[PDB]
Amino acid sequence: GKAVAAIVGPGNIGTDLLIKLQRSEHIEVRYMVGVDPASEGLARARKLGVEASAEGVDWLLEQDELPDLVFEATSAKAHLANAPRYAEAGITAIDLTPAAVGPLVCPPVNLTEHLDAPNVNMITCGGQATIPIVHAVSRVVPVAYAEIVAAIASRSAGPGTRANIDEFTETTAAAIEQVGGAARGKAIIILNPVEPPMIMRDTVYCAIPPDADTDAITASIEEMVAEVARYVPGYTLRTEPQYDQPRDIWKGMARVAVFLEVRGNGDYLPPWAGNLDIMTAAAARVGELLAQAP
Amino acid sequence: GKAVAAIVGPGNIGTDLLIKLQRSEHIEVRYMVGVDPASEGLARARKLGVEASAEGVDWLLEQDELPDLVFEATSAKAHLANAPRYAEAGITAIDLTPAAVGPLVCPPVNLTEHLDAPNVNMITCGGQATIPIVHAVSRVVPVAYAEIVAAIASRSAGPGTRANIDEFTETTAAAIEQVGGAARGKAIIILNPVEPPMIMRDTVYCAIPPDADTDAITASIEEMVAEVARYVPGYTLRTEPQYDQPRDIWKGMARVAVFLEVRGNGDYLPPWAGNLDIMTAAAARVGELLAQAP
Amino acid sequence: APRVRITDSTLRDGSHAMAHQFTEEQVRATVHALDAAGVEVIEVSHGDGLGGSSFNYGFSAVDEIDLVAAAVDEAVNAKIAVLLLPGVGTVRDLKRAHDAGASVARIATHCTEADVSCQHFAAARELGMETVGFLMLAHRIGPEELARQARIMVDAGAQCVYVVDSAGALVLSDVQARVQALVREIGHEAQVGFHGHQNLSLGVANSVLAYQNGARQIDGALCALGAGAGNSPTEILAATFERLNIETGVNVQAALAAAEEVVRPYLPRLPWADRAAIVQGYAGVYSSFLLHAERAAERYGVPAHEILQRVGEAGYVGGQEDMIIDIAVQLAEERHG
Amino acid sequence: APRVRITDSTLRDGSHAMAHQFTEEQVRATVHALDAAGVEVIEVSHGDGLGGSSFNYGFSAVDEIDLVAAAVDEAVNAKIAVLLLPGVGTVRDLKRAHDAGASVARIATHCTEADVSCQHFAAARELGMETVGFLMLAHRIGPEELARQARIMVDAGAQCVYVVDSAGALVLSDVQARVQALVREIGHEAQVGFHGHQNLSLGVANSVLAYQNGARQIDGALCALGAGAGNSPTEILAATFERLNIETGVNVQAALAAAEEVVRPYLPRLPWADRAAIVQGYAGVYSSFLLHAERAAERYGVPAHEILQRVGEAGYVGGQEDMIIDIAVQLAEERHG
Ligand SMILES: NC(=O)c1ccc[n+]([C@@H]2O[C@H](COP(=O)([O-])OP(=O)(O)OC[C@H]3O[C@@H](n4cnc5c(N)ncnc54)[C@H](O)[C@@H]3O)[C@@H](O)[C@H]2O)c1
Ligand SMILES: NC(=O)c1ccc[n+]([C@@H]2O[C@H](COP(=O)([O-])OP(=O)(O)OC[C@H]3O[C@@H](n4cnc5c(N)ncnc54)[C@H](O)[C@@H]3O)[C@@H](O)[C@H]2O)c1
Ligand SMILES: [Cl-]
Ligand SMILES: [Cl-]
Ligand SMILES: [Cl-]
Ligand SMILES: [Cl-]
Ligand SMILES: [Mg+2]
Ligand SMILES: [Mg+2]
Repeated sequence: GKAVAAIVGPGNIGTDLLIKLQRSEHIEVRYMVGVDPASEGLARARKLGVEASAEGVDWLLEQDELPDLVFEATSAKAHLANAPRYAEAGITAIDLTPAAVGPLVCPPVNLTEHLDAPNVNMITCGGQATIPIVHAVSRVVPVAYAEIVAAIASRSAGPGTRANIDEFTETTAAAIEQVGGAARGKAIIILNPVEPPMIMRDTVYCAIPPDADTDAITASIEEMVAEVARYVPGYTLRTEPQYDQPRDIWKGMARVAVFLEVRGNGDYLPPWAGNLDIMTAAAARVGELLAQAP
Repeated sequence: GKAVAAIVGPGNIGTDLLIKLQRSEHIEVRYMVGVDPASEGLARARKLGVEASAEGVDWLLEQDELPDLVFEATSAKAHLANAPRYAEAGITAIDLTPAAVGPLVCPPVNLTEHLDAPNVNMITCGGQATIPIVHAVSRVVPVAYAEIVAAIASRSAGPGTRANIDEFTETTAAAIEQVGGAARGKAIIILNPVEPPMIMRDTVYCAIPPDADTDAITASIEEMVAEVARYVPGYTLRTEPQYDQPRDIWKGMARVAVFLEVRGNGDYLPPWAGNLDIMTAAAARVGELLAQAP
Repeated sequence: APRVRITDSTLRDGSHAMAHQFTEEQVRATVHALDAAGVEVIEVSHGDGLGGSSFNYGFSAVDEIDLVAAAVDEAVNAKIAVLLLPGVGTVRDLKRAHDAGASVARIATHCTEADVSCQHFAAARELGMETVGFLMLAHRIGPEELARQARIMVDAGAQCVYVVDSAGALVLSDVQARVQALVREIGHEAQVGFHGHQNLSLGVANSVLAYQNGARQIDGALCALGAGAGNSPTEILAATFERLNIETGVNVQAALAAAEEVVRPYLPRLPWADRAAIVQGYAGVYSSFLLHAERAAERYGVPAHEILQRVGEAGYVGGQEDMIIDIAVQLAEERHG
Repeated sequence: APRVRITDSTLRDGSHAMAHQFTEEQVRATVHALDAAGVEVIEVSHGDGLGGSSFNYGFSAVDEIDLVAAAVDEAVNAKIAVLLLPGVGTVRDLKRAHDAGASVARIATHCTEADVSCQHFAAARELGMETVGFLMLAHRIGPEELARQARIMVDAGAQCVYVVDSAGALVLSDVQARVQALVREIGHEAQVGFHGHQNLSLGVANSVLAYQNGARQIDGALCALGAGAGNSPTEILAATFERLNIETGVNVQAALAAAEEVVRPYLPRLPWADRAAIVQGYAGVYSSFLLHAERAAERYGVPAHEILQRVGEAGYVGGQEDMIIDIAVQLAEERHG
């Protein structure tokens, strides 16, 4: 019954995803695929009965039984190389890197929009945490500009994240516009090595009309936070959304600032690494629907 | 014919005085008297044919032929000890220290006032340079307060000066009032070791009425400077007297500031040591008149 | 005695103190005065580097690329430098600054995160720019750990790596130890720099000590204009190195005139070690948080120095200005009781 | 690690910056805040010491002896110190300050003139006061010459002798060399101190280096209030020594509050290293000449920094404020042509 899945990239995101997908109703993770025989994710795959290989995508594509789905959590450049190979082999790809070969998917906002695509992009951790908030504002009032700041514990960002910081920026900004509904988007990512490790923070700033109904915006935000929290229970509002009066420098627009904290469930890294969960729970939602196609 | 003089204190002032007194019409310096056999002034006395001794005032008072006059240039405490010994022996004393056992004499102002006294005090270098200016102002307008600043090359201030800095202050201030005619007086002395050595500077500040005729004050100052310069040719005005408008802090009085430089003739120390000359020329003037008494 | 190269950051770090409100005329006047004084490198960007204009850090009054272009047009001998922070600025931003004529790329990471700088160093070297690496908040880790991060930057293409006292929290021997370690690690193939802040009034001394331990690049700003209590003042660095007989190429009188006659007239206020800035130095808080903390203090009715003390306790890094608002909201409730 | 004793001179050196206009209320508030912060010695006199009120230096708004008495009344734990300069203040002035309750006599001479201090040290010891000797403008002579002058003060009765950077002209190793020489000469029987000015922004570092080379007494002022660019700030000395684990007995938070909440509100302007103050540091000009130079600049229509440059060339010492007027008159004529 279950769709046969491969995970390419047995790192922080890939290993968290492996755990979450083994709770899945419709997906069997059959293959874990990396490039370093010492990768902890390959060891976790083996302990869980999943076929594991450090022989890369070459090895995956040689297998007698090809997966129905591939989730890639390597780095943007690696996905750019692998995406056409998946397309040729007829394997539907869910891209957890910011490569953005496929259209941008934020499940709380546009889950069903791109289900027919051969490759879907899940944006970034920052995006998955904040684009639902951008949408919660823009569905109430026009948002001329929206900016997100994602701060992550350094221990939770592996080499694959660190190698694609530029792409993180640009893909998240593009998604703020195309999926979040803001006319212009900006994204910032900060790595903090503090001990004890920081729980992921995300701030969302939206330019809003000076005459906006701020009670309506707050209600919309709260509703959206509850919808996200159904899938990531540690996704919370830190404070009431903060509204600020118009300024000349803001072209006469007012602002709303929304402060989120994202605790994870501790599947692989501890709960402070909610950045993993906000992405992997999103990828799992997309995967569960893709798995049910004929 | 000439009055027989002793100089007690063969230091900077004492040695400059020795030279100047050998040009004198009415005084023969017979004795140079110190306490240190290495004193340069005793060597200069011997070269000039003057009886010299390092055996002190004890030795002087043992001599078969006592002097008519004694000039003392030791230190305030030494003069305080010696003054009654001179008085007992019937020797008229001219005190170049700030001891001020006798009344205060500034020859450009009150030369003849105290000629009958057994002991006259010549104030200080600062006083002799500045009290003529205080008088030049106070003879034109009331001076509620006058302050003088005397800056001297460190090389020209011997141990005797350095030991009586407090007395320098207090005696000069007293003379600013009693001889200069100011209602209140203040005196500051500064030693500067700069190379090349500094020519003595003296600044005089007088509180003056806000409606004073400043042209009249300046004319009086210039006249007095010319009278002093007849005896100390290097005594000069650096600038026009500087007048400043009344201030609240000055109790509504205005100010005149007078900037003097005092070059010496280089008799003992070089001309930068005009502080020696301004005192010794003053003492010589008093001595010449005391010498002519019956 | 080997010469030291001063980079002036009046127009980049100073942008923090100006709330990024620099005009083209101010940039042109300041570049002209710096260049005429002999200053060899003049940094021009938003306070938080290229792409810094944002709600989080404050918007620029004038596009920083236009200011970079005006700086390049104005300079006769000086190189124009730009700062970028990976995670804020992008390679695309760097390319825009290069097109505008910038010739020195200064790439800044938190001191423990040098490996995020690889994309930007590669792009800068391909463009033929001089490269400088900035290890921010350098008091947060020890000398040898910092040298390991310096090596990562050199391997990536940095031609100099700075010890950056972003919080103005380093004290004398602290700088000596870090500069010594970087010199041991990278000195045979790259220069070492120092960038000091004035939060404990040690920027200039720390800069002298940096040079005496092998640093050949030192940052200042005219009138200390910069984040927190300000940067080591360019005009004082010029005077002090001259007294020490260390060649900088900077005319002291001309630098004093630049500070006094060009920069001082446009200062919003004098850079000052008041209680809030000293709390930054003591607690190790990123200097650019200061004006944001003062804004939040007024917005929420709480003291700025109490915001900054809390920020100190939390260990935030450069770029985390948003956390100031969360803390100020909390403090307003706690103080109410 | 041995403790250091900070003497605060907000109310003496700071008197220069206030043009000697301190009120009794300001003194009482400042003494209270210093004393409560743990500051052990608080200096209270006219800028130029007892008897300083004059045309030459400026008149006090309130008799300094009344201010000393108010300081003594206000202090619970702190000693009240007075400064005297032989040639300006007298033994009679010292006796008045002793009667008012001052318990520390700080006797200051130009660095080459210690032997004028004998009368004042004798009188202070007879009164049972603690004695401190100040060797002013200590950059003007070398370490060994300065140590010889220190010996003269110790022989006269000084229990501590300071290296006093009156011009803010000493640079780091300069302080190390001088403190080392005094420690060698007098250390077995007297303490060594350091008093720094901020004209090159090196006061605090110089103070740390002084302590590390054996100085056990260090001066500061709240908000740097003092002559020229100001003194080493008491609140920064407290923070920095605390970071270095050197006991001062001063509560950092309380010192930051004294500076911010008590002193800063009455500042005429912030102590600042502008061009005029930096010219003092560079050229070695006595710091208290600054406001007098600015007054003459306005009076005669010439630049203050040009007056100070000339003063630098002439080599004047502390107390020679009158020379500023002569120079300003000359400059007005030269500039006219
Ligand atoms: N860390 C986060 O919170 C986070 C959140 C969302 C998205 N992401 C994105 O997920 C991706 C991985 O991030 P990460 O932090 O888990 O990195 P990581 O370095 O921990 O994991 C990357 C894994 O991919 C393997 N790998 C690299 N190249 C490969 C190739 N060509 N084929 C197969 N395997 C390969 C690596 O050996 C490693 O196991 C990045 O694109 C990152 O931007 C990260
Ligand atoms: N230096 C000046 O410009 C200046 C000007 C005017 C007045 N004075 C006053 O003149 C006096 C001497 O000053 P100076 O600079 O020439 O000092 P000095 O030290 O050069 O001369 C003092 C001389 O007196 C000798 N002496 C000391 N005690 C003595 C004693 N009991 N009996 C005999 N001789 C003794 C010393 O050995 C020395 O030769 C001081 O009182 C000083 O204040 C000095
Ligand atoms: Cl919020
Ligand atoms: Cl005059
Ligand atoms: Cl140290
Ligand atoms: Cl040095
Ligand atoms: Mg900085
Ligand atoms: Mg001082």
